[PDB]
Amino acid sequence: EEIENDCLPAEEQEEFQECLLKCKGFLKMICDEYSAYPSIATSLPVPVETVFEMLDSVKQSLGEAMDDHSPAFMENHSVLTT
Amino acid sequence: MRRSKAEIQRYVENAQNSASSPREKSMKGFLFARLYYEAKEYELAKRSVSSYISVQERDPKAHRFLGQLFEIEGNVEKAVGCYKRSLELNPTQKDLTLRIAELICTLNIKDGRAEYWVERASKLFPGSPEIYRLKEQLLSSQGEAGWNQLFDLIQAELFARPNDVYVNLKLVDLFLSNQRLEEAVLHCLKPERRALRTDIEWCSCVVRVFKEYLASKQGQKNTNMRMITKELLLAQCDVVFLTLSKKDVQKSKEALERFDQALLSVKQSVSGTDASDLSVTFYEMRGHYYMHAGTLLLKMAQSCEVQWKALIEPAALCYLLAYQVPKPKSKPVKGDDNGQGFLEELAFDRQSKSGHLLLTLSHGKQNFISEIIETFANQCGQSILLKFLFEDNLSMQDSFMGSDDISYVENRVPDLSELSQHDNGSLRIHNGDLQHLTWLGLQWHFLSTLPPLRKWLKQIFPRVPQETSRLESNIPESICLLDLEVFLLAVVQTSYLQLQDNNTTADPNRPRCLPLPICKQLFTDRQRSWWDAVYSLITKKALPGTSAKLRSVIQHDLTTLRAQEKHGLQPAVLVNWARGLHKTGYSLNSFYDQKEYMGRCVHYWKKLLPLLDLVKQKKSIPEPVDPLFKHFHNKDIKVSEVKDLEDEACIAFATLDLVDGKTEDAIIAFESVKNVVAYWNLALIYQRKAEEIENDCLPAEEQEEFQECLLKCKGFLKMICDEYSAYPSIATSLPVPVETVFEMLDSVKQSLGEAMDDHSPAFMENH
Amino acid sequence: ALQYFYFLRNEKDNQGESMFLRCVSELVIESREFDMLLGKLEKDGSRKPGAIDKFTRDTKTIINKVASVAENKGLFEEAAKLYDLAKNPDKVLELTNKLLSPVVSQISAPQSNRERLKNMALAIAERYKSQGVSAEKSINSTFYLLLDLITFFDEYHAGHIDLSFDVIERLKLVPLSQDSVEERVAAFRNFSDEIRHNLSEILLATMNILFTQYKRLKGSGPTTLGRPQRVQEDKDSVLRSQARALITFAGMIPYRMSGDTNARLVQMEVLMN
Amino acid sequence: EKQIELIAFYVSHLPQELAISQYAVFLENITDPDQRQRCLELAKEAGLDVASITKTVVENTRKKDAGEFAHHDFAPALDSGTSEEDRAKIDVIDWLVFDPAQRAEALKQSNAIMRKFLASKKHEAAKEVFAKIPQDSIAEIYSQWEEQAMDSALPAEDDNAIREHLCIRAYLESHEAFNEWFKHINSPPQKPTLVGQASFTEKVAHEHKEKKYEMDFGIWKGHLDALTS
Repeated sequence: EEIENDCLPAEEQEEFQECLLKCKGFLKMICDEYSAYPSIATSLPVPVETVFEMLDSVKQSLGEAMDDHSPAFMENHSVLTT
Repeated sequence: MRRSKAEIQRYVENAQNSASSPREKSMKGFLFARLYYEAKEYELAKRSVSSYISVQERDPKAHRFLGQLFEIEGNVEKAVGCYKRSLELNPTQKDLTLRIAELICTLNIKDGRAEYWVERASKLFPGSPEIYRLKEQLLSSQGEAGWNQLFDLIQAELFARPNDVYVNLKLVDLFLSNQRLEEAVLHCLKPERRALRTDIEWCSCVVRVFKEYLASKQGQKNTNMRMITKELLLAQCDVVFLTLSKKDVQKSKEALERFDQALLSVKQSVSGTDASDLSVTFYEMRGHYYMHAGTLLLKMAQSCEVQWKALIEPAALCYLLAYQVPKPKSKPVKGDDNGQGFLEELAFDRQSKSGHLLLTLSHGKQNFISEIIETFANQCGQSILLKFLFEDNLSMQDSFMGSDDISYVENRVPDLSELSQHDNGSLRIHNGDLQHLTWLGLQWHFLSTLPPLRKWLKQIFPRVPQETSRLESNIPESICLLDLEVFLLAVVQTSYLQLQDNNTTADPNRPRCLPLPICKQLFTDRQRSWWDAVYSLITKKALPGTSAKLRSVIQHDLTTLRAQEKHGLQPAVLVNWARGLHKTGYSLNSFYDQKEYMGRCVHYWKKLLPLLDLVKQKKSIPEPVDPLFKHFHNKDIKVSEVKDLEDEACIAFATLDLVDGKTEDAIIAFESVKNVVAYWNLALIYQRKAEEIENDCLPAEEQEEFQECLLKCKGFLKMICDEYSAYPSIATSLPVPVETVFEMLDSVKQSLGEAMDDHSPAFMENH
Repeated sequence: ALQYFYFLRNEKDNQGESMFLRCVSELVIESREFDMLLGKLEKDGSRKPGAIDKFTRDTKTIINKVASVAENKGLFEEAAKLYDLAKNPDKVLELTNKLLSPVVSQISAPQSNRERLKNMALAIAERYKSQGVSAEKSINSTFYLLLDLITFFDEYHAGHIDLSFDVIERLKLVPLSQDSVEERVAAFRNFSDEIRHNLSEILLATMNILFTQYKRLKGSGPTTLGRPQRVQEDKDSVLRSQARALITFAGMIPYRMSGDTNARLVQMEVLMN
Repeated sequence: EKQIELIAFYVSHLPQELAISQYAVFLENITDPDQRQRCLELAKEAGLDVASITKTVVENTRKKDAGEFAHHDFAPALDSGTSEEDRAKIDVIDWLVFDPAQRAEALKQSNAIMRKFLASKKHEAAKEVFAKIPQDSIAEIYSQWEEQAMDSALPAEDDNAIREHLCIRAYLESHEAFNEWFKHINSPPQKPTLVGQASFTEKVAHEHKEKKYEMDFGIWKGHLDALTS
């Protein structure tokens, strides 16, 4: 977000997309760990609603139909924005 | 954006608050588009900013944000339109018109609005690289009719500002596009490009242009082609120096490959590289390569690596071969003087640097020849000599061009007169470089030789500042050489103390003084700024508008340095001033110069004594508010040489009294104190008086006075020898060696006629 | 004071001037009295052998240096009286012009004491010039110029227009016609800094008087309310000539000032045109 | 007792109204950039609003001066120089510009003093102040306004300052074009004026002067046409 706050050329846009893809992969790993056993919402101090809102914000910031990097995951228990 | 619990709570709260009327959302569309752009969403951001524009057209921030979004997306035309709308609203940025012109020229527009905005930018902002670039891109879209206008514009720009690297590069590009290789070569060989031929990128571009011209016109032998080849070789040597000044094996290999490619391109056009001036050029290239290889070896030995004690012999042989081979001092065919001047300057600089480094490594004289001869003898000695001549080239050694050709190393030593001439020639182009003067003073102090400060200052300032001892009416225009010499000696002494304190983990087999390219500014930039201001005010290279304040500042600084009305220096720097003045005065045999030196000494002591009265009680060091040097070594609190300082102050007082006509009080103070400098000055004064008396008649009273003065001088030399044999501090506090003192004592004894050992013996000093 | 000066004068110079000179200067600028110590004055008389004069010489130079120090500090009337006692018409006129130049820019109506001070200073200077040798030629020319200028200034400030017009016409120094612009420019090259600086206020007062006259002429009827048509045409023609001369002067002099002054100059030029 | 390092640590104990009213008179007599930045750091460490203190200082000075002929062109009576309050008005800008944070209020006060100078006839000082201050003042104003994240309470002061600055720039450009045109009229009108031609060198100098006059006339017409359009 701090990078996107400023003007970004091609390289900066691709690095922002790479950071967004890394965050989306981390959130997908978290969602897979939560779906494998229903205990993440009880282990972490924040419920699964916070993780769902984080995933929704990441999918919204990724774009809609102009992302330079195509995703490689599937939206689980969330909406599809990009 | 960020969506969490409290985040979405505040989001829906703001949404419900702005849901009372559509105007609330219409006016919050700015923050809406801000959050959008934070979370990408280019379409939503554009919609929100368009709504905000429709709400308040008189808001240039929304138009600027829309233009930035369009430029980020890819709609260059829409971004240009938004920026033009913002500019028509209000001139929000001076560079906005330049950016609009550059973008419209990249989009290739030349019908009305583009030319209007280009003219507006040219009228608003003056001659600039961006303005020239947009004008060139506008004129290049019209064809030959526009190409003629572009040529006229670049000719006018070159006539206006001829010293412009960007303008020169654009002209070279235009020549290459128009296939005017000869015109590009002439523009590169113009005499106004010698001062700019220094950047690595520009030198590489010149090398590439010359190589392309040679590959295109190979097969011709002309004086112009020879000059082009010589300039290409000079630029190749320059880029090799710039790339090998660091420690990069990859850069060294790249420079070697570039030199090989340049030689291959030269061999295809010019028949060989040996002719009238080509042989001298090749000899100069070999000498420069040898000097730089020796400098790199010295640097890698000083930087504490794996080999620093046995590499001093190959570097010495390389320096000897570089001295034996001819150097560019007088070209046979004087035609390429524009580059010949810079070549001779660089050759003098590198020769002085190599000589100073070799002398500092050898400590006095080149004593490495004895070890070289003792090591080289049988077959193993011959093999070691060959390997030292060919240097080292393993995995980390950078000496590809350091391999000596078919030649032999001859035993030779540098000359002090040659080093002084090289320094005087370098100062002319340095324009009084404080760092260069500091390095020269450090090298001279390491070699234990009096630096030619008078010649240095005479070469720096062409006005030849005279020597005066003013005490009233401070005049900034009437500059004195004594103050400049004092400042130079102080800077040299401070840098020497800093180097001695920093060389705690350094080995004696390594060069004590750092080379010039790595030893730059060993103090505070305030001294450099003051020296530059003084040089500008002397050479009239300042501004007539601020000349009044410049002269006022120079006069204030000169008064503060002389310490006669305003004080605020340091006891350490004052002691350094006194020591430098003594070393510059007692080393020669003069009269009025010695009087002026003693006057400056007593003028410094009359204000150093109150400062010395505070450092004897172990109190706080009187440091000024402006740091003039590195405050980490000038801490005077140790009661060690305070007796010598008081003795020197008493010597200055007695000398001032004797100058003012108080010989009785002077000799009383001299007999009361116990310092070798007092008796040395007394002996010098007595010898001068005896010479002035013998120049005239010799009556009985004058003969008796001369005999008494000779006896007093003999006793003074005897007690000087006694004090020198007492404690070793005299060997450090004496600017004159004991050998000259003993020789003068023997001469005085022989002139008197005595020969017994009861007072001042023959083959020994003490009893 | 003299007993202490006898000991203070024994010290030589120390970093410019002297401690004795600085002390006597401080004492005289703190006392401000010299009718018996330096010399009495009837109205513009010479110096008298005072107490310090009966023991030390160089009294003229001492008084000149004291008056110069007082002028550099910020004294006017006492410095003028001291220079009149020391008999120095050049310095007297110089200080008079230097003190009357900044007051010319502001108003000259009797509202404070600066006008009375400048009037008494001008009277003292003119009586000193009448009784004795005056200053140099250029200094006397500048003095007469400033006298005529302040006279016209007070005549304009008093509310009169015809008097100011006739005195500015009899001055014979403003641009009259095109044949006079040449000699006006030739004489402008021999002026001074004050004569070139006060031209702004001079032109401002001239344009104010001319605009007042033009407004009165426009208010007066061409055929009725007096002023015949021939007199109106003659006044218009003389205004045309004056404006042409003034604009030619201001255009061909090698000196420019400010945009506002230039705009007002052209405004009066076309008003009289 | 002076000592500026002891006033800010004790003013905060006073009530806000009286503390500000006294810090106004305390800061009214402050010089030297080093002492100014030291007092600024001391106030920032103690927690005092030195920005609003300086704003109230300027407001009190303006209220004591009671303006200069309001905001209408009023010609002075007879011959007189500048006003006695213009010196203080132009000297109070130093401490105002020393703190680049309240650009909106700074430009508002600048437009106010510019209107006062235009009413009291001070176009020279107006031009000097305009040349000293940058031109992107309203740009930085709206940039700070959009960066502070507070567009809900947007008044009309920004648009008023924009209009005032635009009108001032237009008037100054018109005045500079007028005086440049008058200076060009006073100078030779770039026309071949006969001054005596009777030699080869004379005709060469005349041709060179004609070429220079044509070039100067072209540049003059171009830039004047642009500015006038």
